[PDB]
Amino acid sequence: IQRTPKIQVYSRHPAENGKSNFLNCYVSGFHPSDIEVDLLKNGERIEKVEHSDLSFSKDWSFYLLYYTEFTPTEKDEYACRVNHVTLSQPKIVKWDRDM
Amino acid sequence: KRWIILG
Amino acid sequence: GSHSMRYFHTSVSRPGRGEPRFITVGYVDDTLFVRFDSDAASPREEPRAPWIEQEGPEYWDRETQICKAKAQTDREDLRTLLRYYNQSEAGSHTLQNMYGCDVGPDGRLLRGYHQDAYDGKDYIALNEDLSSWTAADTAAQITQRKWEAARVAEQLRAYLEGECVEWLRRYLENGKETLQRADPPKTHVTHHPISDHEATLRCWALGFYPAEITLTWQRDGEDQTQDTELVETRPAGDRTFQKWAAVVVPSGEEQRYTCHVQHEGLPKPLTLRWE
Repeated sequence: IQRTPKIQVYSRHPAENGKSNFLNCYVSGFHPSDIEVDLLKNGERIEKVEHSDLSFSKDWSFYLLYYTEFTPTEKDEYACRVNHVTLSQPKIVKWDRDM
Repeated sequence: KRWIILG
Repeated sequence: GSHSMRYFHTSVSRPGRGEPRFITVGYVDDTLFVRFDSDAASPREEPRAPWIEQEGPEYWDRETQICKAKAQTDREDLRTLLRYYNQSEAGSHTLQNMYGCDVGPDGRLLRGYHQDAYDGKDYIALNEDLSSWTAADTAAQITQRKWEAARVAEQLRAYLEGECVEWLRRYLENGKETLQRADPPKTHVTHHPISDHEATLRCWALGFYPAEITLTWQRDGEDQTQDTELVETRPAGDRTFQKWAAVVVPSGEEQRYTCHVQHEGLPKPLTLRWE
């Protein structure tokens, strides 16, 4: 069986402009393992992104967290781009600092 | 610590 | 309270491009503490929690050897499962193993676990008696009969009642300042107008450990579990987790709705309103 990832884009701390924070994209509940996750600042991918090691949930679905240090500003638009085998086209989830 | 099957 | 120690392992064949990718992690409750990736230069188990860096070179040496040996056995098992199901060597397949133990407040074992999955579905699982196997299909029954010939359940039970509980209590003592503190959740209620007659109430639970949390919305004391968007608990980049629950209400009747948050780290269940 194959499962499509649930994607969440969020900050580690409450967002306030001009402060250094962490931008995270949590991909959970997918199968098989190989996923492609990029972080985007105004459409361009962030080059210094880390990710946790691949573990899985109790239904055997995998979860990963891609994170990088950023500094939210009022104009800068952030997003997460996830490609999976179950996906018609690379999905793009925008970061909502209220979410 | 980890476990390892026999073999 | 009760505490967990688990090891997860994942092996994925890479037809054409080379050896299977093997990646394993160890968790104490919801705190990751060991990792291993076969794609490293000289792959080696590394500490991911502060209280496990105390262990000596013989520890990390034995762990590194165990992980390399598990990678080898996983290649073996992948080939065998290929021939069990009459599958094509050109297709990629996944093997996932978990094992571990749950101990109680008295440090005594409540349950041991050992499960194996092929291509994301249950393959074979050690029953709770630590003496029998549940096999998902006839191929898993082949494996079950071969593992009953080899007393794999007996090895596993010797490990679970013995080394698992002992070393879990050891890890717990070593880092009790972190592993044994229940971080209560910072909770607040946010309001976001979506239209002139509607607005979202979002109930947050930032900053909490362990992950087990209960967020519920209630409209005049009646649960709105079907009209409440509830997102999965996510890591905050540290050992702390986050989670929120949203409900869309008519602008003017916010005080009909109440959030309710339950966490191990809270003395009493909390009830919140938008102010």
